[PDB]
Amino acid sequence: EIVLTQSPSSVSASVGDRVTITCRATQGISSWLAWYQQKPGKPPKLLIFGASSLQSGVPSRFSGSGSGTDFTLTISSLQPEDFATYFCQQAHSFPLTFGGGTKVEIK
Amino acid sequence: EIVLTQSPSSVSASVGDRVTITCRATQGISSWLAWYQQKPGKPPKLLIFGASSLQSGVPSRFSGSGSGTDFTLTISSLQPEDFATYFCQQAHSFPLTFGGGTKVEIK
Amino acid sequence: GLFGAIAGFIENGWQGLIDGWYGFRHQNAEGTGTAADLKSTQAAIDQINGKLNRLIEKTNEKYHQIEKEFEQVEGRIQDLEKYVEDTKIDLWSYNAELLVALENQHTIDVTDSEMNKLFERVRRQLRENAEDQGNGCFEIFHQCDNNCIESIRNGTYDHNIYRDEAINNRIK
Amino acid sequence: GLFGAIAGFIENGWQGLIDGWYGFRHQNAEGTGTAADLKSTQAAIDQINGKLNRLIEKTNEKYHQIEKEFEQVEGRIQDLEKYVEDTKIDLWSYNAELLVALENQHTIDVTDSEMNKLFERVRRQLRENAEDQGNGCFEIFHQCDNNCIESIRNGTYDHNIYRDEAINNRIK
Amino acid sequence: GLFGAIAGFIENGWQGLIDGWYGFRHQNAEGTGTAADLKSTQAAIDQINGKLNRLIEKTNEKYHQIEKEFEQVEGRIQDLEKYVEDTKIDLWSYNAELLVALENQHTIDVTDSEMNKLFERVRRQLRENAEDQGNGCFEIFHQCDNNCIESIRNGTYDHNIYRDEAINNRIK
Amino acid sequence: GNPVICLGHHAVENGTSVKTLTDNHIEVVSAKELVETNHINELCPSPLKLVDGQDCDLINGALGSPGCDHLQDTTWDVFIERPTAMDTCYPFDVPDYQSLRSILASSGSLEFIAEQFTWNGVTVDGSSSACLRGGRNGFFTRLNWLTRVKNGNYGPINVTKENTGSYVRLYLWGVHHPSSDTEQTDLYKVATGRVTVSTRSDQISIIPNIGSRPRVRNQSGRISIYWTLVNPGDSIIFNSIGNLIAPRGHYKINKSTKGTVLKSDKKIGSCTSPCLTDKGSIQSDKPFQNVSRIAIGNCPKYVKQGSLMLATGMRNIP
Amino acid sequence: GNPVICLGHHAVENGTSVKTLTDNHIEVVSAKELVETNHINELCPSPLKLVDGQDCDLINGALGSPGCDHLQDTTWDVFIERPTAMDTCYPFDVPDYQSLRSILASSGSLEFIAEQFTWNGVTVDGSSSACLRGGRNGFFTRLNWLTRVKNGNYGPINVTKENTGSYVRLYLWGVHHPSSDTEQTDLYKVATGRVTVSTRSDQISIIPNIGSRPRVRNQSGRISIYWTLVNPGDSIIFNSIGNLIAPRGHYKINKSTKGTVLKSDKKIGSCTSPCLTDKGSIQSDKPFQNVSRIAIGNCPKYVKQGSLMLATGMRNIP
Amino acid sequence: GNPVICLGHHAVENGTSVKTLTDNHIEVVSAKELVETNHINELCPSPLKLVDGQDCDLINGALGSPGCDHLQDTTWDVFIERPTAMDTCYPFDVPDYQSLRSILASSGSLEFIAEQFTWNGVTVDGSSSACLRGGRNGFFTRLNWLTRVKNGNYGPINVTKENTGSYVRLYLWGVHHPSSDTEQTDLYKVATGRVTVSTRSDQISIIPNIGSRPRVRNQSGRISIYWTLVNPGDSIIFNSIGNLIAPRGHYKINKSTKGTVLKSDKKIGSCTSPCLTDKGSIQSDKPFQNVSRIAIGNCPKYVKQGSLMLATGMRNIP
Amino acid sequence: QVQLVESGGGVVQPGRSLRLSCAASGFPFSSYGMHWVRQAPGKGLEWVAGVSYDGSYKYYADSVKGRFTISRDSSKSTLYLQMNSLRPEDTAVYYCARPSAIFGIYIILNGLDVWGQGTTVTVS
Amino acid sequence: QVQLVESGGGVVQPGRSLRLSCAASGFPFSSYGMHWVRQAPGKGLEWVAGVSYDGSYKYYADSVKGRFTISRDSSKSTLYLQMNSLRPEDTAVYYCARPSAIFGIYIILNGLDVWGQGTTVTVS
Ligand SMILES: *[C@@H]1O[C@H](CO)[C@@H](O[C@@H]2O[C@H](CO)[C@@H](O)[C@H](O)[C@H]2NC(C)=O)[C@H](O)[C@H]1NC(C)=O
Ligand SMILES: *[C@@H]1O[C@H](CO)[C@@H](O[C@@H]2O[C@H](CO)[C@@H](O)[C@H](O)[C@H]2NC(C)=O)[C@H](O)[C@H]1NC(C)=O
Ligand SMILES: *[C@@H]1O[C@H](CO)[C@@H](O[C@@H]2O[C@H](CO)[C@@H](O)[C@H](O)[C@H]2NC(C)=O)[C@H](O)[C@H]1NC(C)=O
Ligand SMILES: *[C@@H]1O[C@H](CO)[C@@H](O[C@@H]2O[C@H](CO)[C@@H](O)[C@H](O)[C@H]2NC(C)=O)[C@H](O)[C@H]1NC(C)=O
Repeated sequence: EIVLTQSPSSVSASVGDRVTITCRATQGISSWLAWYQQKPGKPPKLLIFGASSLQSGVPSRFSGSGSGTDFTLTISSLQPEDFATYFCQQAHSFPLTFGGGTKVEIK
Repeated sequence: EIVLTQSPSSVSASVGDRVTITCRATQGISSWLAWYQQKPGKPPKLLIFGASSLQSGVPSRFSGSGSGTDFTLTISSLQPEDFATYFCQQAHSFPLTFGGGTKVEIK
Repeated sequence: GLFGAIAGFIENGWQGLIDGWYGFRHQNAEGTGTAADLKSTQAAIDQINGKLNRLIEKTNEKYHQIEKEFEQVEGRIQDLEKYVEDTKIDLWSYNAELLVALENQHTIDVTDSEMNKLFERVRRQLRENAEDQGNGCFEIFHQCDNNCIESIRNGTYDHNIYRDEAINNRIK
Repeated sequence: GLFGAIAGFIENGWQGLIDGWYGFRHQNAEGTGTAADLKSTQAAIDQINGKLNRLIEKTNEKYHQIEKEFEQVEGRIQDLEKYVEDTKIDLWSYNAELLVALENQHTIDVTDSEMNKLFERVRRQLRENAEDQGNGCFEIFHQCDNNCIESIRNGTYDHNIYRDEAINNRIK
Repeated sequence: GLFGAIAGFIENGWQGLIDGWYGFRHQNAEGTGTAADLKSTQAAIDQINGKLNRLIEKTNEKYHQIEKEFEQVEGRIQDLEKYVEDTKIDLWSYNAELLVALENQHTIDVTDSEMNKLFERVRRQLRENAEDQGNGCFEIFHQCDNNCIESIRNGTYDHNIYRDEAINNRIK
Repeated sequence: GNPVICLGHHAVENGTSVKTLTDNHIEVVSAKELVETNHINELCPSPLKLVDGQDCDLINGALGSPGCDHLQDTTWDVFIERPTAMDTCYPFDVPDYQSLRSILASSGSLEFIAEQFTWNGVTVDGSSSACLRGGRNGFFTRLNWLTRVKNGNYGPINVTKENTGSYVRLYLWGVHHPSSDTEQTDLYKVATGRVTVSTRSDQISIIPNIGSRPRVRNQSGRISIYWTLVNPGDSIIFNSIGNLIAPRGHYKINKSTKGTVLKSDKKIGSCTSPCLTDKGSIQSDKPFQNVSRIAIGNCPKYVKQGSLMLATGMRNIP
Repeated sequence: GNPVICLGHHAVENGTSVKTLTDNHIEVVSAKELVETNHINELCPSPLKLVDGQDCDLINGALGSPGCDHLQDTTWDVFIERPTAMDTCYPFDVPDYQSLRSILASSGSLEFIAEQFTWNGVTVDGSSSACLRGGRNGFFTRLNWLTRVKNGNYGPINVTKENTGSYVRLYLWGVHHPSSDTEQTDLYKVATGRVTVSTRSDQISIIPNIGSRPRVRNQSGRISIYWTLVNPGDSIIFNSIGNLIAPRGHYKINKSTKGTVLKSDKKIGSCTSPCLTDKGSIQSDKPFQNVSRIAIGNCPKYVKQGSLMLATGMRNIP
Repeated sequence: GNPVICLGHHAVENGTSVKTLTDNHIEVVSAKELVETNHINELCPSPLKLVDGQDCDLINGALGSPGCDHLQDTTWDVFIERPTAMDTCYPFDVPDYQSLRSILASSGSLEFIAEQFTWNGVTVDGSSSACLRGGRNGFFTRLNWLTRVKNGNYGPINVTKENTGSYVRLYLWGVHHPSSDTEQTDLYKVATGRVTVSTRSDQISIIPNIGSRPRVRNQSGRISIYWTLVNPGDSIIFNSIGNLIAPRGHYKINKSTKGTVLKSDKKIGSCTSPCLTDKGSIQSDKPFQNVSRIAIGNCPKYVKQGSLMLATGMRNIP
Repeated sequence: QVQLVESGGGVVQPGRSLRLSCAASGFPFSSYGMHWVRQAPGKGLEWVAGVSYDGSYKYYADSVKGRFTISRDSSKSTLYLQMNSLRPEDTAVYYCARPSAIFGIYIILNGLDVWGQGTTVTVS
Repeated sequence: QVQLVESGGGVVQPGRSLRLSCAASGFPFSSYGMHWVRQAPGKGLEWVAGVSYDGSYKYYADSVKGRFTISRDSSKSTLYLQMNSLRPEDTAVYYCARPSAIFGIYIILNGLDVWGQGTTVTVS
C-alpha cells in the first residue's frame, strides 16, 4: 500500500493564525493529493485537488503545496467556520488511502 | 589516425596584440579539443577543455573556439608571462593526437 | 508529433474512451471490450498539470508605477514615459506568444510520446507471440481469453506460457 | 538529432535525390533505382513553412519614439533615454538569439523524426518478410520485382502474399 | 523523458558505472562484467558541454547607467527611473527562469534519447540472435564468450556467424 | 481468427484550436485560456485600503481646499482620483505638479502634523471670496495667508523650524502672484515681494510677478505652490519680505509599500480582489490580461493579445 | 541475393551553417537569414507622407524664419530635419527646446490658424537687420515684434483670446532680452519689462534681463521663445508692460498617429517602403535588422547581431 | 541459461534537484548553478581604473573644495563616492545637481585646463571663514570670488573666451546669494546683482536674491553653481554687474567609454575583477547574479532568483 | 441540484448481509466511475470499494475482497454496495463518493468531488 | 595539495628496459584513468600510453604496441610505465598526466588536468 501520515494529529489556534498541516506518504504519488474539510457528522468537502489546485467556490485562503514526497496544507487567515477535521487523500494508484485526521480546535 | 595541423608554426608579437592560433584536424571531433600552455622545461597546463570551456583559474583573456572541423585559440590582451608554446589535443577517440607547437616570441 | 503515433500510425482516437487518455481495445473469442490504461494516462496528466502549475505562480505585483495616460502634450518626458511602457508591453507580449506556442509544441509531443510509450511497453510484453499489424494493434497468435487479456493490461502476461503455440502459428 | 536516423544509423545523404527530401533506393532482380517519398517530404516541408510563416508576421510598427542620438551632454534625462533604449535592444537581441537557436534545435529534430517516421512505416509494412540491416535498409527475403517495389513505396504491399516464401528463407 | 528509456524501461541506473554515462553489463559462461560505452557517453557530454559553453559567453558590459538608489523623494523623474529598472529586472528574471526550465527539459530528453540510441544500436547488431527482454537487456540465444561480448561492445559482432545456432534455440 | 489487442487514445466531438511553433490552427482535445479579458467594473475595497477623494484630487486634498474636509488624516494603499474632481479655492498652479502629487501618493498618507508658527509683524488667516467654505470667505485649511499689519508694514519674516523627529518632513507653502501693483501694495506694502525657503542642503527663492491672469472664481491673481523636504537634523527657514503663503505644519514622508494613486471613475463595490485597474478590478488566476495597462496590485501581466490558448490535452482526431 | 530497399534523405554539396542550443556551427541543407543589413540609401516618399525642411529645422519652420517659407501649412507623417539646417533670423533660445520640437513633430502639422490681435498702445511689425527676407529687414512670419508708440509710451498690453474651437491651441510667443539699458528704453521705454502669459490652469511670467551676448548676425540681444496651450473653454491672456514678442495666431494640436521627425541627410527618392531610418529606408520581410536603432514605420526590430541564420532544412551530411 | 547483455546508465547516491517545464523538483545526476551570490567585499582596482575621493564627492572635487586637493588631474574608469563625504567650503546648491555629476562622471576626468581672465574693475581671490584651507580663509580651488574694487565700484564685467580647441569646454561658475542688503552693498555695491553667462546657441541669466538661509559653517548666504558648455568655434561671455562667482578655466568633455561613478563604502583591495558593485566586486563565470542591481563592467545580469540550477546530466535513479 | 442520496444503513448482526444504495442526481452518472468510502466511527476515512463507468472493472480493498460486491445500474442511475459476511469490523458510516473529472477524461482515480449524506451501518 | 610525482628517469642503453613511476597525491587516483605523455626532446608532446580506472582496458600508441606495458596499483596509488626493448627513438622527457573529469563521470578520453614535474629518459 501507500501509507499517509498527517502531522500534527491535532492543533488549537485562534482566528487569524497561519495554520500549517502536512500529508506524508511513501511512494511517488506525483501530484495526486486531495485535501478535505469535515465537520462532525457531515460528509467531506473537496478543498484541494492536484495538491495545489483550489476547488471551485473554496475561499482563496485555503492553499495546498508539495510534490511527490512532501505535502502540505496551509491556511492563511482562519475563520470561525474553518474549525473542522481535515483529511488528505492519495490518488496515484489503488487502493485509495486517507490520513489520520488533523482537527483544528478553539484556543 | 587524426592529424592535427597548428597554424602558424610560430609568431612574434608585442604585449597587447590580438593573437590568433588555429588547430586543424581531419575527422569530426566536434568538441574534444584541449589547448595547453608550455614554458621551456616545464610540463603543460590545461588552458581550454571542450574547445571553449575556460579552465578554472585561467584568465578570461584566453578564449577557445571552433567546432568539428575548424578550431581556433584566441588571446585578447597578451601579457609578459604568456610567452609560451601552445599545443592542442584531440580527444575524440584513441589514440590521442597533439599539434606541432605554436610558440609566441618577443617582438 | 515527433513520434508519429497520435495523428500517425494510430489512425484516429476513440470517443468511447471516457475513463482515460490511452486504452486497450481487444477482440478475443469471448467478444470485444475497451479499457483505459492508467499509467500512460497518469504520466500525461502529471506533465500537463506540472506545466500548468508552473504557469500560474503569481509573481507580478506592482503598486507605484509611472503614468500611462496623459491629458496634455508635454514633449520629452512624456515621450519617454510612453516609449518605456510601449517597450515593456511589446516584450511581454512576445514572451507570452512564444511561451504558449512553445509549450503547445512540447505538449503535443509529450502526448505523442506517451502514446508510443504504451505501445512499446505492450510490444515488449508479448515479444514473440504477437506481431505489429501497423495500425497500433497486435495480432496475438494464440488463444487469449479475458483473463489473458487482463494479464496484458495489468502487466502480468508471461510470454513463455504461449510461446510454443504462438511461434508455431506464426511460422506455418 | 533526438532519433539518430539523420546523422545516425543513416550513414549519409543522397545528392542524387533531387525530387524530394526522403526516398527509397532498391536493388531487385531487374536492377536498381531511386524514388522520393512524398508523404515524409511534405510533412517536413509543411512544418518548416509552418514555422517560417510564424516568424514573418509584421507586428512592429512605431513612428513617434524617443531620441536615440544626442549632440550635447545633458545628464540625468539623457542617461535615462539612453539606458531605456539600451535595455530594449539587449532584450530583443536575446529574444532573437534564443529564438533562432531554439527553432533550429527543434527543426533538426523534426527532420530527424520524419526520417525515422518513414523508416518505421516501411518496417511495419513488410513485418516478417524483411529484416533491419541497420543502415536504414531492409533485406527482403523474397523475390520483389519492380511492381512489388512500387507496392512498398505507395503503401499497397500485402505481406500475407509473400509470408510463406519469406519466413522459409529467413529461418533456414 | 520523451523516449522512456531513462526512468522508463531501464529500471534504474548503475552507481558502479564510474567511467562513463552509458555501459554494458553481461552474463556469459565465463562470468559477469560491466564496461562503459564511449560513443554514447561522448555524444551526451558533447551536447551538454555544447549548451554550457553557449550559456557562458560574456556579453553584458555596461558602465554608465542610471541611478538605482535614491536618498530623497523627487516624483515624476524618479518614478520613471525606478520603473525602467524594475521592468528590466523582471524581464531578465523571466528570461533566466524560462531558459533554465527549458534547457533542463531538453537536457533530460537528450540523455533519455542517447540511452535509447545505444539500445537501438545493439538491437540492430544481433538482429535475429537476441530478443528484447524489456528491461534493457537482450537474451542472446547462443554461446557468447568474452571475445564475443567485446565484439558486441566495439561493433564487430557478425550475426551471420551465430544465426543458425540462435534461430534454432529460439524457435524450438 | 486470431485475437487482436489494439492501443489508442481518447477523442471528443468538438475540440479546441491552439497555436504551436509550426501551425496556427491545431485542434486539441482540451485547452485553457491564459489571457483574462473580463473585469468586475467595480473597485474592490479589499484587501487594498482604498480612499475616495470623489470631489478632490490628491493635491487639493493635501492643501485642504473646501471640498476636501473628508480627506484629512486619511491613509491608503491606493488613492482614487475622480474625473469629476473640481478646484474650489483660490486659483493656483504647481511647478512640477506631477512630482508633488506622486510624493503624496507614494507616502500614502494625508496625516497633517500641525505646528504653531509665530509670524511676527503680519496679519494672519486671510481669506478670499474665490475660496468659499459654507458661503463664507475661506482658504486652504493647511495654508496661512499672510498680509501686512493693518495699516502697517509687512514685518520681515525669518521663522525657522528644526526637524527633531526621525522622519522627513514635507512642508507645503506658496507664493501669491498679485494682479495689480495696487493689490501688492494693498496687501504687503512692498512694491516687489520675495519668498525664500531654504534648508542646509537645498534652497528655493521666488520673487513674485504682478500681472493679469484669466479670471478664475472672480480672481485674477495666482498662488504658486511649492514644497520643501527636511531631513532629520536639518532646519528649514521661511524668509520673506512679502507675498508668502505660509504653512500650518508638515506631512510625514512614509514608505511606498503599496501606496499609489489610480485615476478611475468606477464605483467602489463590496467585492474582494488583489488587483485594481482603471476599468475596475480583475479576479483571475490567469497569467496575462488585455483589460488595461493600468494595473495596481497582484495583477496578470498586460499583453496585447486577446486570447492565448494553452494546450491541456492531446491532439483531437475523431 | 535478397532484394534490399533502402531509406534515406537528400543532401547537397555546400550546406549552410546555423546555431543551435548545443553547437555554434552545424551544417544544414538550407537556411534563411533573419537579420536585414541592407538599406536603399534613399528615403522612400511612400506610403508615409514626408516633408523636407531642407534648410529649416522644425522649430525655425514653426516660427517662420526666412528660409522656411515653403514649410507653411505643411502636413506630414514624418518631418525630416537636415544637418545643413541653419538659423536665419534674430538669435533665439528655447527653454525646453526638445519638448517644443516633440510637440510640433507629433502633431504633424504646420497649419497656422491666423488671428487678429489689437495690441493697444504700441508700434507693430518690427524688423531687424539680423533677420533678412530678400535683402530687407524682416522678422519671424508668425511673430509680431511690439515696440513703444513712436515717441510715446509702451501702453500696457492686456489682450485675451478665448478658445472657442474643439481643439487645443498652441500659441508661440517670445520675450526680448535687450543688450543695453539704452535699447530697453529706446524700444519699450521702461527700465525693466515684463511678460505674463497665462491660462486658467497653467501660467508663466518672464521679466527680461539686459546684458551682452555673443554677436549673432550682428545682434547682441536675444529672444527667448515660449509656448502656451489652451484647452477648449479656456482663455489665454497676454499681459506685458514691455519686451513682448507677440503671436500672430496658434497651431492646432493634432493626433500623433504616425507623426514624428527624423534627422537624416539622405535624399528623398521615388521608392516605396513602410520603414524609414536615418540611414535610409528598409525594404525587407525579415524580423530583425542591424541597420539603425532609429527606425520609423513598420520596421524590423533592431538587434546587435549581424547574422542570425534560421535552419530551413535537415542536417546536410555528404 | 542463455547469455544476456544489458544496457544501462550511470547514477550517483545523492543527486541534485533542478526545475523543468513540467516539474519543480527533478533529481538529476549533476547540475551547475547559474546565479552568482557571492562577492569579494573589496573593490578590485584592476582592470578598471578607479579613483577614491574618500572624503570628497565628485562635484566638490570639481569645484576644488579643501579636502579635494588629491582629486586634481585625476582620470578614471570609475569614480567612487563615499558615504563619509563631507562639504568643506562655502554652502552651495546646484540646480540639476544630478546632471552635473553625471556629466562629470561620464567624462572620467578632473583635468582642469586653467585660463587667465582679466576681470576688469573688481577685487579678486576672495575667501571665506566657512571654507578653511589649513586654518586659513580659503575658497574653491577652481572658482574666483569677485568683489567690488576697494572702496570703489563693481566695474562691469564683460569678459569673453573663444573656444579655439577641438573639444567641448565645460565652464563651472556660480552666483552668490547674500544674506542681507548690507552684505550685497558691502561686496558689490549694487543693490541688486546680475549674472548672465551665454553662448551663441544657449544662454542663462540669474539675478541673485537676498535673504537668510540656515547657518552652514557660520554662513547664512549661498552660492548657486551653474555650468555652461562651449562647442568648438563658439564663444562664451560672462556678463555681470554683481555677485558673479567667476571660473578659473574649464574641464574637457571626454568620451563615456567606461566612465561613470559608483557610490560604495567598501575598501579598494588588490584583487582583479572586471565587474564592480556597490557591495564589492564579482568574480564569476555565471550568467546571472543576485548580488546587486548596481553593476559596473563585464557583469552577470542581475536577476531576482537566488538559485537557478542548470541540469548537466541525465536523470539520477539509484 | 447535483448530489448523491444514500440508503440501506441499519442495525445488523454479524455474519449476515446487507445492501446499501446510492442514487445519483444532476450529473451523467453512467459516465463517471464511483467509489464507496467508509468512515469507521472514531477513525478516519477508509476506502472500501470502487467501480468503473461501464461496470466491468471493479476495485476492492484488501479487507473486503471476496466478501463485498459493488455494482451499478445505468437504467436507475444507482450504485449498489452488496455486503456479505458482515462483522463488527465493518461497522462504519458509509459514504458513496464521486471521483473528480480532470481535463476531459472522467478518471476513476482522483480526488472525490461529491459525497452522500452518510448512512450509518451498525454491527453488534 | 594535489600533484603527481614522477620517478624512474635515468641514462640507459638501447635494447634494455626501464620502469618509471607516477605517485598520485590529493585526489581519488583509483577513480581516474591515467595517461603517460612523452615530450620527445626537440619535438612537441607525444601520447604513448593510457589506462582505464580499473586496469582492464589499456590503450597504447602504435609506436610502442607490444613493446611497453602500463599498469597501476590501487594499494600504493601509483602508475607504472614498464618499458621494454628501448631504443633512442624512445628518448623523451616523460610526463604522467591525468585526464580531466567532466560533470558526473571520470572519462579517460579528455584533456589532461594535472601533470608531473617531468622525468627525463635518455637513451645513448
Ligand atoms: C480582449 O480581447 C478580446 C478578444 O480576444 C476582445 O473581444 C472580442 O471582440 C470581438 C470583436 O473584435 C467580438 O467579436 C468578441 O465577441 C469579443 N469577445 C469578448 C470575450 O469580449 C476584447 O474587446 C479585448 N478587451 C479589450 C479591453 O480590448
Ligand atoms: C551588419 O552586420 C554585418 C555582418 O553580418 C556587418 O558586416 C560585414 O562586415 C565584415 C567585417 O566585419 C565584412 O567582412 C563583411 O563582408 C560585411 N558584410 C556585409 C553584408 O556588410 C555590417 O557592417 C553590419 N551593419 C551595420 C550597419 O552595423
Ligand atoms: C533668521 O533666523 C535664524 C534662526 O532662527 C538666525 O540664525 C541663528 O543665529 C545663531 C547665532 O548664535 C546661530 O547659532 C544659529 O545656528 C542660527 N540659526 C540657523 C538656523 O542658522 C538668523 O540670524 C536670522 N536672520 C536674521 C537676519 O536675523
Ligand atoms: C541570493 O540568494 C540566496 C539564496 O539563493 C540568498 O541566501 C540564502 O539565504 C537563506 C535564508 O533565506 C539561508 O538559509 C541560506 O543559507 C543562504 N544561502 C546563501 C548561499 O547565501 C542570498 O541572501 C541572496 N543574496 C542577496 C544579496 O539577495
